[PDB]
Amino acid sequence: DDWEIPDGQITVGQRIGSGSFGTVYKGKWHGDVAVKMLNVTAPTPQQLQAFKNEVGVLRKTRHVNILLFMGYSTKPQLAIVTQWCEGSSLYHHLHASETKFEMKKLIDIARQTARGMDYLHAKSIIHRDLKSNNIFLHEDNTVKIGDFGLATSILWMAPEVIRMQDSNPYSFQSDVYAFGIVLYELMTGQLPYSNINNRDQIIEMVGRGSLSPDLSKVRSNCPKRMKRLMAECLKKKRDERPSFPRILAEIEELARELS
Ligand SMILES: Cc1ccc(-n2nc(C(C)(C)C)cc2NC(=O)Nc2ccc(OCCN3CCOCC3)c3ccccc23)cc1
Repeated sequence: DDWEIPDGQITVGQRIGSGSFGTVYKGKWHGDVAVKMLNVTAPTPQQLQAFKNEVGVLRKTRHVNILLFMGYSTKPQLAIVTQWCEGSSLYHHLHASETKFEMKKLIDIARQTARGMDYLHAKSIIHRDLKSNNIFLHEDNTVKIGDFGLATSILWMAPEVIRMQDSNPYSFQSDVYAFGIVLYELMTGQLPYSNINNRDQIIEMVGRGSLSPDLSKVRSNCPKRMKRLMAECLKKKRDERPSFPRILAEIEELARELS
């Protein structure tokens, strides 16, 4: 198929965010859209990568819970087009807002995210950055996964990742682990290592093995099966971690019960 969008078809609204590299504007192409472009007059060889690659990956995703890739463009300046969604990042709702979700919502958020994550993995895609920021809540309703990071974090890094190891640290497994924190986030409602201020502490302490999320923090309501599953992904050793098919399957089963 062909996803290249003819030059000058798109129309760029107000800046929605900026990464140096990358900036996203609210656009208009056959309806609302979001576009990320490198305003740098001429594309560097670096950039020409972040473009090539990111379209490489997005092309291969059609799913309700993956943010919708629409098309790309080169000439005026390199650009990537996606659907425009109203809502705020999960990180936002959780840590950035008074917002209280019924456990049902919380559970479902998790269900949807796992549906999303299972899809990628099946398609042999490693997110490499999962986290509550990169989980988007559309219409405040449904979950859209993507990489909103404009700079390319620590709390979600699995240990073998924090330790440089064999430099091929990222795997479906690390992803399972990042997923595990997201659950920690959903069930407790707090980020991990809360009472720990120096951010340098966590980096050594977590990778050495001395530290993992203090689960007493998960609130009272969280189903046992859930807290288990959490603890499961957070299992320090890569092969200790469940695979997303196991996870979704679990998670669908928890919900049928709370129904
Ligand atoms: C280098 C690189 C390589 C791969 C990726 N890639 N990988 C993924 C996976 C893991 C989900 C497959 C996703 C990412 N890419 C992204 O998540 N990309 C983007 C996210 C958010 C954006 O707009 C966000 C703001 N939002 C848009 C909707 O309306 C509300 C505001 C985007 C706007 C325009 C273009 C890309 C966007 C990314 C970068």
